Amino acid sequence: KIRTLQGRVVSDKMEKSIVVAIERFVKHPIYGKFIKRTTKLHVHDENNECGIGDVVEIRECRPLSKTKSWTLVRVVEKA
Amino acid sequence: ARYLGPKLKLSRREGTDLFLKSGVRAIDTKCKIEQAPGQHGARKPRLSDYGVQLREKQKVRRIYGVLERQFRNYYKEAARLKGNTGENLLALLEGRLDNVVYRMGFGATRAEARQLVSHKAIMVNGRVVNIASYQVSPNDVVSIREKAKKQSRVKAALELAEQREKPTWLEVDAGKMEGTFKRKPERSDLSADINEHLIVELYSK
Amino acid sequence: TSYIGGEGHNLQEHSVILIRGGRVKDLPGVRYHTVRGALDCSGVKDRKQARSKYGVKRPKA
Amino acid sequence: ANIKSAKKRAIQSEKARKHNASRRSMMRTFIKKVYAAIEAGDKAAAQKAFNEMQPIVDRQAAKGLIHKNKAARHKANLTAQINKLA
Amino acid sequence: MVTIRLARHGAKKRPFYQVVVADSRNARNGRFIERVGFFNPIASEKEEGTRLDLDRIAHWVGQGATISDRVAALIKEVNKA
RNA sequence: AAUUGAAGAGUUUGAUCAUGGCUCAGAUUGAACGCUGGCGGCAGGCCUAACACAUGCAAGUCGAACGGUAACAGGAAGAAGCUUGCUUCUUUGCUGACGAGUGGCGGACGGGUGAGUAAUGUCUGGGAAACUGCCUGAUGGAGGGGGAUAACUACUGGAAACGGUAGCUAAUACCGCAUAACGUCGCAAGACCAAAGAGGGGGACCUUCGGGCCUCUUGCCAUCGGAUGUGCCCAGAUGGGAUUAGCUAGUAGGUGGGGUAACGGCUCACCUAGGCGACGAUCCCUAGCUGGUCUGAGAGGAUGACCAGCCACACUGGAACUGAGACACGGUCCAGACUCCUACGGGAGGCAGCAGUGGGGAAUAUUGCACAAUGGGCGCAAGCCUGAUGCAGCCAUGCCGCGUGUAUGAAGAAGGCCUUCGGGUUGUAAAGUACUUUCAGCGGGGAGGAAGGGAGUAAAGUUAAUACCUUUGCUCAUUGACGUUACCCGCAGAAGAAGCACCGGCUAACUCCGUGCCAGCAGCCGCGGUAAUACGGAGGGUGCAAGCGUUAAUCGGAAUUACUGGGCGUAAAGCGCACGCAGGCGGUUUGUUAAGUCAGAUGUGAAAUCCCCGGGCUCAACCUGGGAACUGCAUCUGAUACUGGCAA
Ligand SMILES: [Mg+2]
Ligand SMILES: [Mg+2]
Ligand SMILES: [Mg+2]
Ligand SMILES: [Mg+2]
Ligand SMILES: [Mg+2]
Ligand SMILES: [Mg+2]
Ligand SMILES: [Mg+2]
Ligand SMILES: [Mg+2]
Ligand SMILES: [Mg+2]
Ligand SMILES: [Mg+2]
Ligand SMILES: [Mg+2]
Ligand SMILES: [Mg+2]
Ligand SMILES: [Mg+2]
Ligand SMILES: [Mg+2]
Ligand SMILES: [Mg+2]
Ligand SMILES: [Mg+2]
Ligand SMILES: [Mg+2]
Ligand SMILES: [Mg+2]
Ligand SMILES: [Mg+2]
Ligand SMILES: [Mg+2]
Ligand SMILES: [Mg+2]
Ligand SMILES: [Mg+2]
Ligand SMILES: [Mg+2]
Ligand SMILES: [Mg+2]
Repeated sequence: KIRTLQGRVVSDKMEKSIVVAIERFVKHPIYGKFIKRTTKLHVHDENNECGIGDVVEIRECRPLSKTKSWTLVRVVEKA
Repeated sequence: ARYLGPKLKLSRREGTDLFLKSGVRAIDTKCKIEQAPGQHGARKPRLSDYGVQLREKQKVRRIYGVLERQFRNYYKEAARLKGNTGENLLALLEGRLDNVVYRMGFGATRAEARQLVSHKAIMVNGRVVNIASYQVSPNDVVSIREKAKKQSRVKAALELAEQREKPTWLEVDAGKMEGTFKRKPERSDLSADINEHLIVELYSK
Repeated sequence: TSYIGGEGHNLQEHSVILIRGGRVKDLPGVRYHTVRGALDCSGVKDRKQARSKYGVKRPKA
Repeated sequence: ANIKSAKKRAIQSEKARKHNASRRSMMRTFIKKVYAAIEAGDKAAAQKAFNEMQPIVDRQAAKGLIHKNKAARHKANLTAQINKLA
Repeated sequence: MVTIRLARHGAKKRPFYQVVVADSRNARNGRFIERVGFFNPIASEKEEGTRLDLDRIAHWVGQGATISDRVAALIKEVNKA
């Protein structure tokens, strides 16, 4: 199986692209609490179908634009 | 690097003999051991806990002729070694080549044994060692070189040693002038007036 | 502003001195001493104890 | 310079720069001829210019003036131009 | 070329070379790829004064690594034994 | 086995509790300064001006690519002698070789510095759209020509630097032509793309005696694959400030063209109006990053000197050229500031390479020796170069070790100080006696760092071929700067070798005299006004010791930023009170998921350093072998109680 991630779309204004917010669950180094941290990845989107607020599953690939190295694989759900 | 001062002042300070003289005669007729040295000797000294710890450290150091930096290295090594730190420190102190020579009786005092060691009159396992702080390991055969077997120092030292207690963990000869260092001496075997947890606490301070 | 220790100095104006830290308590704001015996701040005349603190060479035995 | 090897290398670098500039200008001239053939619209002229060009860029790639990747880039780009031209 | 050579460590007057497979451009005591053994020139007798990892050295030679002169002598002597 | 480790004290008050700061006791340093200073080992030594540089050296090599002969050796002839050829002398590149030149490789490494750089860098993990000289394996091919141009010759410009014109010559210099493929392009048909020879020996046959001809070594050129190196992308982490809140116009995306070795707004045109930011964007101030180092019980905190990995820079600001690799420390070009030469037209240079000079500063070293070793460049090789590196020089800068004597020795000697004047202390201390000689001084002997390489042979292969050559052994004579090395023996004699701080409490160690809130001490409490254990001197004592203190700096103590590990009624501290988005947290049962979580495995987490078990320097410092550790991260396989999601 190939490495991948799964996140939530926050913007689809880009043409043939989406912005995906991926939340990770990191234990704080000092205080030991498990804090939410969210990374925003510009995800390539051929066809352009994903909407704002859907759970999409993405994979790293070669660079595609200035800030787009990730791309879709499948849409987990529609929202 | 060596305390080249009067010796009995140290014994007078600590209130007890440190064997800094040969032992041909009792030290009472050589110094007022009951009285601390100096103008204010009869003064009754109320010592603090730090006073107690400091004097204990000094006493043992003066006995073996060790200076503070070297003794601190001994303490660090004893703490590092497994087991009881105080007994490890005492064992490391006993392992010193000058002390081994003293115990085996080739020196009337530890200063005499130290000069014998430093003048290449002592061999270990056959090789000449002139390091007064060489660590003697188990089973070593501390010897006297042939060109130094004829010194009246060694004789007088042997007949002075014979009238004291014989260290169990050693085997000495007066003819061949060798000694097997059977084992490491134990805190139980050594003199029980030395209270080394005072040194331990002091260096933990 | 620098304190000058010792028993009497010989520092006139324009003297080239070497100063070190360590304030003087009873003096307002004086936060430095002058190292005796350094460049011009010559040693105290006729000391016998703590000569190294006042730049006095060992008197002959 | 101030080292004999540096001086000799400077002379050699200048001479090689002149030679390589000559060859590079020739290669660019032929590629530009091809490109003008496409952008003027003609197809047979474009293909003929491409056929004249291709040995030049391949020979220069072989000699090291450029890289075989660069030669392939020019070749593929111009061939796609010809075939889309019609 | 990747070379198998001696990086000198130890102290003054007492060398102690480590046989390392490294790029020939790096510094002598600098970046290496693998440590394949050691050599003590003042090795006292009874102690293993020279140890080479001949399987790894052969691996590197097969990969094309060149062998320094002193390392070649050490390999000859060790495989002679 | 890879650890076993955690101290408090003073000070607010008439006194006591508590809160709370301030201060001291410890460890350490790239240290400086004061006093003092015997030896050795190992290490370290411009932290400031990335300020300016006199001077010498720090990158060359190859005649086995080439023309050639400037010099040397000088063999023949010829010079031409009585030396009958050891006369300078003339010719011959004839030979060994080799200045200068073409050409190949190196100069992009090694070495220095931390100015810039707060994330276009670094660390960790993961990738794809990639080049990679020398090295290596396999597959192949190495045919045939052409025109040059240095060198040199002649003329000639310039003060010089530096050229210019005409003529000639060689190549493994350069360019065609032939030949292509599993190579490029193309769907395919098909089209297209390279090369360089040199050296050693040899029969027989050719022989213009060049040489052909035959084998051998090596080099050349496609192409594919390995290894190393490098380029590129993503994620997390990587300082302070919010009294810096909005920033962005190729800006974000798309398409198409161009460009790179390679993906890419890398660049351009057009079309969309986006992109980032309260999980801190933008701006501002400092700053190289890491392994690690210091401290700490630990968590942490501070810092990243030496050593090693990465990056960046090379007088300042820019550019590209050659090159496999640079936008290049000792290369080019341009501009600029300095400095120097000039014939006034013009030129030259760049120590943050080693050493060194000036200056700055509290402060940091020799204008040394050698390529013997390790490594590097070139070379088939010898060998040449190497201020890398190995050593040595100066410095107590640090760590470690050793010595300055050992004992016996009361006449408790004198002297000194205190005295209650009776004595006590200095003090077995000295003197005296006997003994030893480490280290330093002198003399004698003497490891190891030395492997290789040179000559010849034996074998072995090769090949007609004992010939070369390539291995492998074999005997020979050698290769060490350090270096009068480490070390060992002998000498003569205690002989050449102890100081610094402190003594009111904290804090180990106490009395006289001088001074009289003065002189002064001081880290805090404080001390000093005529009996000062606190100032200064003396005796005595304490601590440490070739060091000892002061200062600077960090952590500790400080639970005094409290995650481990604090508080908020009155000591500082609950918003005046509510509502409430984001955010934090979430009652109870079943099912499912496996994110968190846990377990196991795999890959990495460089080496060194720390730690454990050992080994070697006479021990230690130091150097090493092996382990452990590197708390991490990425997958994979399980558990799924608890949290999370999902559905009831
Ligand atoms: Mg010492
Ligand atoms: Mg120039
Ligand atoms: Mg500097
Ligand atoms: Mg350069
Ligand atoms: Mg060529
Ligand atoms: Mg800076
Ligand atoms: Mg703590
Ligand atoms: Mg400069
Ligand atoms: Mg190029
Ligand atoms: Mg460089
Ligand atoms: Mg330079
Ligand atoms: Mg310099
Ligand atoms: Mg100055
Ligand atoms: Mg030798
Ligand atoms: Mg006290
Ligand atoms: Mg008085
Ligand atoms: Mg704390
Ligand atoms: Mg509190
Ligand atoms: Mg109040
Ligand atoms: Mg209050
Ligand atoms: Mg309230
Ligand atoms: Mg719940
Ligand atoms: Mg490690
Ligand atoms: Mg649940």
